[PDB]
Amino acid sequence: SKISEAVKRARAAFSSGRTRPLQFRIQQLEALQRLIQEQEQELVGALAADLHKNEWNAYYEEVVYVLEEIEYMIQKLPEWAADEPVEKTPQTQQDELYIHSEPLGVVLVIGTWNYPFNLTIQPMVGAIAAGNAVVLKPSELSENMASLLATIIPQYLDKDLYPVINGGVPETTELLKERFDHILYTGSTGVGKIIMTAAAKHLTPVTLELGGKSPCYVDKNCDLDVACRRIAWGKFMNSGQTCVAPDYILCDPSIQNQIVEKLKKSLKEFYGEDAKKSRDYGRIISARHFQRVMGLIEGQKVAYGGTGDAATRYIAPTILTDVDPQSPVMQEEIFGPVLPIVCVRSLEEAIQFINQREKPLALYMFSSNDKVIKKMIAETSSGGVAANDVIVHITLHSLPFGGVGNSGMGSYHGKKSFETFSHRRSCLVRPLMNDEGLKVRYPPSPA
Amino acid sequence: SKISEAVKRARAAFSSGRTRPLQFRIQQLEALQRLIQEQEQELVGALAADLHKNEWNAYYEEVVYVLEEIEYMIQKLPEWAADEPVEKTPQTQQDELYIHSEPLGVVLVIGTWNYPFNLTIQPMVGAIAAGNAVVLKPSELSENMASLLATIIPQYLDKDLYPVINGGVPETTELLKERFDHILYTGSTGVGKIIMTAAAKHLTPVTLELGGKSPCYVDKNCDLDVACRRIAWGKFMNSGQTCVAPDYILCDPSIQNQIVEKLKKSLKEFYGEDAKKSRDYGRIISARHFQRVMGLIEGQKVAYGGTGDAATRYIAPTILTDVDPQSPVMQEEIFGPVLPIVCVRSLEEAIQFINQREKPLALYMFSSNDKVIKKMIAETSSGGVAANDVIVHITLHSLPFGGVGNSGMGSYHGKKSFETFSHRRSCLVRPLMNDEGLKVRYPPSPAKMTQH
Ligand SMILES: *CCC(=O)c1ccccc1
Ligand SMILES: *CCC(=O)c1ccccc1
Ligand SMILES: [K+]
Ligand SMILES: [K+]
Ligand SMILES: [K+]
Ligand SMILES: [K+]
Repeated sequence: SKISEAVKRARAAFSSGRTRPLQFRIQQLEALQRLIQEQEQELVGALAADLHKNEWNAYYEEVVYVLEEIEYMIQKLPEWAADEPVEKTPQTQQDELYIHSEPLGVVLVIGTWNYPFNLTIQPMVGAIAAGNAVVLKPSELSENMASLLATIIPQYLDKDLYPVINGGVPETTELLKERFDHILYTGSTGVGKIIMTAAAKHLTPVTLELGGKSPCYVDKNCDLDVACRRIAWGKFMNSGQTCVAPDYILCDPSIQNQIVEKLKKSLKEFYGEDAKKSRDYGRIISARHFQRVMGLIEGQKVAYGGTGDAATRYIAPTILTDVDPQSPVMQEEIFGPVLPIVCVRSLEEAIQFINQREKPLALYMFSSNDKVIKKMIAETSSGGVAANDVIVHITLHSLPFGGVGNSGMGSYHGKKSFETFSHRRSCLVRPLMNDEGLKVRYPPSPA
Repeated sequence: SKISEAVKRARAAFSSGRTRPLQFRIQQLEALQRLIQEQEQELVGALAADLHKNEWNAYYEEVVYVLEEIEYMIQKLPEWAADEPVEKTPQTQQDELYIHSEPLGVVLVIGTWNYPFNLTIQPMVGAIAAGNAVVLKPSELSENMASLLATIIPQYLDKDLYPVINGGVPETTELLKERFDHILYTGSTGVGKIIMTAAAKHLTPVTLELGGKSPCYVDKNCDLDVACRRIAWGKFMNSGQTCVAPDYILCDPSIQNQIVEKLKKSLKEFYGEDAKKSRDYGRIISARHFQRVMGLIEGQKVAYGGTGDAATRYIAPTILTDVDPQSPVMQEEIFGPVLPIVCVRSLEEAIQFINQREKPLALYMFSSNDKVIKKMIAETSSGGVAANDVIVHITLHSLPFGGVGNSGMGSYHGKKSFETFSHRRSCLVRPLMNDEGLKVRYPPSPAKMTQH
């Protein structure tokens, strides 16, 4: 099949030794830098057509992070790839002890549709840096970006080492029968199970970046003008379609109306009276997701928004009040511009609420009390945490990005990408010289 | 069921918060140190009955490494558990950025039979240190150690947090239906697939310490006296039943006879003329495995040994020469005191030989040439590597132990155990004050574009 042949060529190219010299890997990363620069308009056009992004947010909410990653990895690659001496003991003073990093082989990156450039190429950057061949499967739901990458990736990168696999669910299923040395998947919790099950057939390690409802706790006595502007920004970017969007708010009932008012104020600053006319507001990816998100508004109290246009997949920025935690909008990851407010009567109740649910990819808290922040972190578990902001923690080179429990396993970004896509091999090198300190180990044992 | 209740109690005890303070973790670890001290004779007795171990090798080839791990983790725990500040950026200079470590919850450790104390308890030590409840499933093949641990673990450790699950494969299958937050499994490549598949149903991360044939390349130009003594020691300890035993030798045909000779020389110093009479030589674990290992001698050219005793499951230390790489003894992990010598014409043929097979848990090479060592490491892949010795690389606090490919995924020992059994959670904590610098990110975006 075309899939088998593509994987076979990538494997043969890897086994030839082509990717081992750092110079080769840097040449490929520099080719990706050129692709991003030369194809800027085409990348913007694809993201506009798929998700209703514009020239500015295509770059500053997505493409720029890929560039930052490439530049950082080129800079640090020689240091990261070096053999790493480790601590000795008195019995190992004459020995060499070190960690050797080496590629895994052929890595599969399965992209997702909501940041279809970042969530295909930023993982690929790390896997190239670690000296692997990298097969890419873009998501079919972001059709324009999938077609674009199929054209431009082989225009810039080694055609055998870094193939793009076209198609949808059937093609992904076929692809998952091939033997890889690592799979990174971004997407849903339920499909993550399917990936890990396919991986098990070949004992392939996985990085799974999955889902959940990222809670956003807002403390009673904090600056709500600042908090709500930050929350609105991260909730409503990409029309709510972000893995670490603050999915819902937990707050004391006494501040619910203040939160509604300040969210509305910020939404109007950001997108105007009619968000459908804002160049900065996105659209839902597909008809199925549009219907799904609209359905989550049914039965709810709408404090703002609550309308949509099916033809162009616009959903007005929507705020829901006094939400029942058992209702549909509180029983699945929203992935859309619908923000429910659930009342809780204390920090302790908020912590209980979070802990009774599955572990989220992100947990957020807004408070000017550092003790509240530390308590909530200490007593909960989530992939990552931001206090007094949203989103930003997954963009930093020094903070590995990943989930826990149903939000996933493993992590990447920066140095962690290099480690994730390498095997770190423990090495002991001894002199081949008779040693008297060793003789105690050999039989016969002493009485 | 008994299984469902044990897991339910462990989960509830974890949820009570009792494992979170370091004081409690250290107490439990100190309870294991007491167990090892107070139960010294009972442990030797179990290993003697299971594997024909004695008081010396029970300790220095197994139990001591658990003790060293406990002592090391107790001393380092506060540092390891501390929030870990990370590098800032100009944009985050006024924020706090750090990695927060926290337990995963309930960890399952599935033991194996060949080092049935170390390969049950050493993983447990790490999982305890990271603040988890830990359910243990010992291997039934080491029956005496399995029954001893079910008795003594609850005598020393918290009863609800650290239960022992009895039984064989049916019970392990039932146990694997329960929901854990991590599973560590030591055993076979085949069964690792089954474990990872069961784990997927709850998105449970796995550490799989699996198998393969660890090759041992011997350079023409090296000191064969020193080399072969080291090889013999690693190969024949525990009657060959070690995950990182040097499984087979690759050598130039011009040195095969010298290798046979020096191996024989060391075997006689170790165990005498008749290894059946040595208190230091083990026995095969089970009838099933005795029959399997003996089958691997069939149709082979025997240079030394080659006989066994079904009644005592003794297999004489056996060396095979000019072995066909396609023959049974070269097509499965031996896990027995049968050492095939496979001929190669060069280092380059050895590298290709190794690369055409599945990635082994350990790779060994004997050579006084630095360039030979560097090149073999550069051009192959294995869990870990030792040059000029065997076994010892998995006994050091600073060298994580684990496989790659069919030999496994993940690793543990020392700090790596703490990391493996924790979730490492990235945290950004910003001040909640107006920051002019953030306003760039808010819509509306600028209506004109500028250079990037
Ligand atoms: C899941 C990660 C994600 O959606 C993302 C990527 C890049 C920038 C922001 C968010
Ligand atoms: C697989 C690990 C193993 O058999 C071992 C443990 C401790 C010492 C030697 C070998
Ligand atoms: K309501
Ligand atoms: K001795
Ligand atoms: K630390
Ligand atoms: K602005």
